[PDB]
Amino acid sequence: QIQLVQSGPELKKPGETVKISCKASGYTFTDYSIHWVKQAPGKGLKWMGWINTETGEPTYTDDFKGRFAFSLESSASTAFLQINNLKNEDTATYFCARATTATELAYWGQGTLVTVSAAKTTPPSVYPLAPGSAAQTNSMVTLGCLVKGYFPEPVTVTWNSGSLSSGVHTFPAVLQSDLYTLSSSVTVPSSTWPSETVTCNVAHPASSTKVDKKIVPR
Amino acid sequence: DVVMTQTPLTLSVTIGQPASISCKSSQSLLDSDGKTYLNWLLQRPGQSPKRLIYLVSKLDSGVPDRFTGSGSGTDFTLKISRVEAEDLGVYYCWQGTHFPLTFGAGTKLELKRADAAPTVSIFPPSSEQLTSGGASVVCFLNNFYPKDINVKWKIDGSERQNGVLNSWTDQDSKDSTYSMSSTLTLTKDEYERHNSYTCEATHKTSTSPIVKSFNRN
Repeated sequence: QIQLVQSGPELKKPGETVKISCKASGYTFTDYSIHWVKQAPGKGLKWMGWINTETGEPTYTDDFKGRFAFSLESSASTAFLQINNLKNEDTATYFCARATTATELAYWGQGTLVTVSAAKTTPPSVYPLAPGSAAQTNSMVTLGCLVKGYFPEPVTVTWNSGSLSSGVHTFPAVLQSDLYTLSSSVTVPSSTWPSETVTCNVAHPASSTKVDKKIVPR
Repeated sequence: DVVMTQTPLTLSVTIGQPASISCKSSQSLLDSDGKTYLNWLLQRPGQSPKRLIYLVSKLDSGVPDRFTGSGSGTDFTLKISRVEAEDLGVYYCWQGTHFPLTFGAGTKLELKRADAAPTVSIFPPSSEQLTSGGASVVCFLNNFYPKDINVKWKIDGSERQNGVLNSWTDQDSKDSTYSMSSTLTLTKDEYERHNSYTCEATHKTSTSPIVKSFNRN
């Protein structure tokens, strides 16, 4: 019933501006403050400040002075966060939250991911990872695919069109440059490969590409 | 600012068993108005934070009563009477007594299981990559427990690398293990200036590292 609904994800270039929204419902908007919280990818939570929804007065922690602006459209029960002169380190999920008399951060929006990057849409290179034909083997063998140099996220990696999943590890993407790289491993019985084909399937929706790489001894 | 210290950083728990995590402040959170503004949030993987506890011990409506908050002044504790799968995630405590509002660093709940040594695999650059003038050497360190691990790259016996890209999985939903990928990326030209490429995994399961190598050939 009490809800805060935030606008969708934004991709911006360094030096640009972004404005994100937080629409409230289920209560009287102007009765409770709205707080903003930043979470950098894989990091913790950091309070940015708040806006008084009666007076409209925003207050920022010193970490968020300068380039950050909280605002309201009270007739639409909406709070906004604008970030000016975007920097790489502004890449983060931003949450809005509403106060209660008992706690400043009582009800939370779902977050809005803001990505700051100068990268252009780039499809991945997909490279096979295989043992040599005459390598010593055991009960299981480990194969893989290197998914290198793409933007934006996400890619989707699958093995044998999803038929192999119990032995799969697909690693989270990491920035190698302004581009992402990830890798995926699959372990299967040695009695299974190379006797049957094993193929990694790498979809990158943003570039309209889907690459299949059959794994052959290498 | 008020420093919120959460311990431990990572708590291993067992489904159906109790758990306890500590949050201590650098100064008393007892407000001059009589209230103690100490709060707990849970953030589940891929999710936004959710309020669990406010005013030290008050449960938010709908929050499972397997959660109990306690403490006073500077020392607080969140207890789970019986851990369930849904409880896994990062817990944050935060204080609203002293502006600015500050958070603890979070404590992560993970599942206890038996120790397991990594299974280590090394892969030379593929012919396809070499054709493009690049050379990535990939090392998988798979299905180990507990989560802490160290990888080292050596080239011709010397601690050294170039572009190393490391990635770690979250706890595996199937076997409760962890895995790591480490990629060393050189130009083909540089790759060809050296012979021996080695990935060394150090893990609490052995005093001796797991060493995987190949000689370019």
